[PDB]
Amino acid sequence: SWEVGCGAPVPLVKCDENSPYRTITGDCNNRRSPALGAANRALARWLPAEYEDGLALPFGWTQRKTRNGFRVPLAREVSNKIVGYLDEEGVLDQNRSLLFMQWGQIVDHDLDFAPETELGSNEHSKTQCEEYCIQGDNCFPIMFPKNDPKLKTQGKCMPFFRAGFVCPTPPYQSLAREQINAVTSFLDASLVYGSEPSLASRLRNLSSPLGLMAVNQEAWDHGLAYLPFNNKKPSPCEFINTTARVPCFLAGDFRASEQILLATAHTLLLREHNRLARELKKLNPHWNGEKLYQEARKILGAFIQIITFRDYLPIVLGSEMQKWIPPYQGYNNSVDPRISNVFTFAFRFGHMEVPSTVSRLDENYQPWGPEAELPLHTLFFNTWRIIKDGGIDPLVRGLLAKKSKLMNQDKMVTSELRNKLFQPTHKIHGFDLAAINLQRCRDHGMPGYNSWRGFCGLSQPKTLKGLQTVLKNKILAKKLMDLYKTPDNIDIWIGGNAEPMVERGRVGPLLACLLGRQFQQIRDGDRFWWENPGVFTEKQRDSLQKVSFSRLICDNTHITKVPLHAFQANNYPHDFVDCSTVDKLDLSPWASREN
Ligand code: HEM
Ligand SMILES: *[C@@H]1O[C@H](CO)[C@@H](O[C@@H]2O[C@H](CO)[C@@H](O)[C@H](O)[C@H]2NC(C)=O)[C@H](O)[C@H]1NC(C)=O
Ligand SMILES: *[C@@H]1O[C@H](CO)[C@@H](O)[C@H](O)[C@H]1NC(C)=O
Ligand SMILES: *[C@@H]1O[C@H](CO)[C@@H](O)[C@H](O)[C@H]1NC(C)=O
Ligand SMILES: *[C@@H]1O[C@H](CO)[C@@H](O)[C@H](O)[C@H]1NC(C)=O
Ligand SMILES: [Ca+2]
Repeated sequence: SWEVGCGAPVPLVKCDENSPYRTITGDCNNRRSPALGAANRALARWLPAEYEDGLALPFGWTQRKTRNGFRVPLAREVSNKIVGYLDEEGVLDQNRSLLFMQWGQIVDHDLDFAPETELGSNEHSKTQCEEYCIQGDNCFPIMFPKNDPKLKTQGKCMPFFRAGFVCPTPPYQSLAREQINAVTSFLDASLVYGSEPSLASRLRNLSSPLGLMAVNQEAWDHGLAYLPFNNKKPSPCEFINTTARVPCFLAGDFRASEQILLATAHTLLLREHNRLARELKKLNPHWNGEKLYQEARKILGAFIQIITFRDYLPIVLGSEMQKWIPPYQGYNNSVDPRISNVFTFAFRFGHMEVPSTVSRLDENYQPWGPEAELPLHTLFFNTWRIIKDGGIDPLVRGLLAKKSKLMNQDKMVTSELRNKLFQPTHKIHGFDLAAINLQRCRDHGMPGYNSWRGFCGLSQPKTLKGLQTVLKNKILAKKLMDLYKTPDNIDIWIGGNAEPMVERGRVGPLLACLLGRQFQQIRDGDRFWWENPGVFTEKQRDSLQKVSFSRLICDNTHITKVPLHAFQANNYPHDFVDCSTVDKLDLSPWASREN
């Protein structure tokens, strides 16, 4: 066994039993073991961590040491050989809107974050890793293979630092290293409100007693709000353009400004919250600040649950959706709602769905201006193209009228992310999201592909012919084999994503199984699930049953023409209808008859 509960960083676990609202930290959801699904605790291990030394080291740390008799391939070599492609033609998913990709990143953020090791204060370590590419302690550089273009213009490696782990920040033994999930495992709208009280309050507007979320005072969007700027220096949003000097936004989740479209979706959320607190004020004028905030927060987290589970998940899982997420049967206190470590990798499937460009569209959904279509890499940490360039309404149109990239066996990840990714405190648009993912798998001591195949009640190929038959691809199988030398060594991220898509779905069997379980666990282990009897009133539930993303757009943007089904591909003007004919969220069921 292990020390039953290592817990030096998490002390305070005091719970109010009457409380009708979720805590910001996730704590007190589970009564028998409150810390389940709470921010700042270890990610769950569905299977024992697999580490080079069986403690904290990652495979590929010691050159001599092999995994199952073979050396594991360099993350970047796998990337170049398998992940990359040149031709962006015929790569768009015909039946998925770009919103599909976007919602997947939103939901993912709400659920898990495993941030890097924070051990360098007035230290050159972030630069000693980057400048001289020397692996040590938390620094775990992604080295370039022999034939690599980036070797010629960038250096010997790409900087990479290991993720944070519970108890000691830098040293520990002998139990296996466990990474931290810095957000709440629950689909609770954390990304809008925060997972810490320190952040939660800063995000709030406590000046007025209207329970509104703090907005921007330096800029507006045709009378509509923008999230507040985060005034911390240095900002990468200012670094990308030093002339525009527009900093990153401040949201409930740290990563909000990574790409313009996510920041965009973050802006749509804050608005719907403020819009909700204003309607509650009008029907319940006796309700105070905190109460207006909490009830609005309660409704938004319910909205994210319905969209994700009713509209989003069935089109990710497709045929495999009932097999894993059968109709709700109520809260089950024995269900672990913690995000597992492997899900933070299973969910990365979304990377394949990211297209190489983003567009801006006018009322007739036509190119908005001369540069309307821009390359994705010019949008990493770019908040200025929203403030100084037309607001969100044009971007929210792109999201409805354009397509997500379709995952493709010979075209998995676009170069915008493969070669051109920007990372804070590193200057260049010259990083690789694919290499990073694979590096992270090893950093998190991930079990190989077959361990996971076995875990899901699926076959475990040991030959080239076996792998060919599972992937339904000769050449993909051969490249993987030549690199890994065995399936048993294939990193889960590239292994799960290499499998053909399930019928009516956008992922393979292995991912549909992993994604499948996790989502059902976060629905069943949630005491505050919107459908759990007693959370909302019988009537409130009938009002919430009508929410839509279309409605979220109409309610919080000046667009008046939207599809009925926001995630499927939709063309203008045919697939578009007026906002007038769209179900509204009636808030009458929230009337507080106190007298
Ligand atoms: C830029 C990036 C994106 C869009 C242009 C993007 C998009 C997605 C989608 C669509 C996802 C799911 C449907 C998704 C999931 C997860 N991501 Fe990814 N993402 C961009 C960039 C990054 C970067 C950089 C990281 C950090 C990777 C690391 O190991 O350091 C990243 C991570 C993740 C992630 C793991 C979250 C966690 O638990 O830490 C997903 C589950 N994304 N992204
Ligand atoms: C930096 O941001 C500035 C300011 O928004 C961008 O400047 C503008 O872009 C074009 C000119 O090419 C004009 O439409 C705007 O009027 C410009 N504004 C100003 C103040 O010059 C500039 O293009 C951005 N630069 C980079 C490298 O991203
Ligand atoms: C598109 O997806 C929807 C589900 O989101 C489905 O009902 C429809 O049949 C699909 N269209 C095609 C051509 O497969
Ligand atoms: C707080 O709310 C008041 C009243 O609506 C508003 O005037 C003020 O601008 C808000 N402050 C912030 C920082 O959002
Ligand atoms: C509750 O979870 C337990 C443990 O996973 C499971 O055995 C049981 O079937 C669940 N209860 C219901 C009503 O589904
Ligand atoms: Ca959460």
